[PDB]
Amino acid sequence: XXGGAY
Amino acid sequence: IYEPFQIPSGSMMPTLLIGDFILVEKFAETGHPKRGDIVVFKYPEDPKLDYIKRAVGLPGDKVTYDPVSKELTIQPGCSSGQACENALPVTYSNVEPSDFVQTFSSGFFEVPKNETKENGIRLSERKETLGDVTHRILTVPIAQDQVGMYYQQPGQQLATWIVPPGQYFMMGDNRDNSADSRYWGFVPEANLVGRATAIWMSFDKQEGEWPTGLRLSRIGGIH
Repeated sequence: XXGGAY
Repeated sequence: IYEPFQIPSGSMMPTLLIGDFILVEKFAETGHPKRGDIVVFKYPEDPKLDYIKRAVGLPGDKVTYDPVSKELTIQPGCSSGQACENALPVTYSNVEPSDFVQTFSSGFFEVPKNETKENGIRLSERKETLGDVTHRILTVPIAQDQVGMYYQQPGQQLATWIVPPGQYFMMGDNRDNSADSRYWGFVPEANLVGRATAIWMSFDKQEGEWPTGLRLSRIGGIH
């Protein structure tokens, strides 16, 4: 996974 | 099942900082969110993006936000808009200097409560209790919401929302630095990805660059 969440 | 996410922006400060790494517990039986839960969801306006905010309003809640005191007001079961049940106990502690300062030119800095930063403003920290679940929020003292930009619900007075069935109202703990439900409306049940339960890694970093160090101290649960 990882990635962002604004 | 879990899923890790990275926190790039400060919309959830102080609860979640930029450089944090969180563990999200998939909602999916597929449980539903609990008032006060930190939820990650698909941004309605652009479902290609995952947003992280706090579920302040559940289906049927009447949400009111006072731009001046910057306090929430919730009244459950206001479904049919009837003279609904008593106001959910929303309690606030005394405003107090937080541990960060916002600078402009854009930027947040963890700074000793006695210092000041040029072109910066000390943010106010304070506790909010949404029923029984307590958490902190930050406020920039020299700012105030421009009700004009607020999303207006058809038939609702400005700064007041009655949450539709299967919908949710989201707000960021960094209250004056959060593009949340106050501006783009509700979030549908289907967009909900899960509940954030913990931080597993944390790098002291300014958004857009690499880390200045570590913050192992932050590994643990959040709420």
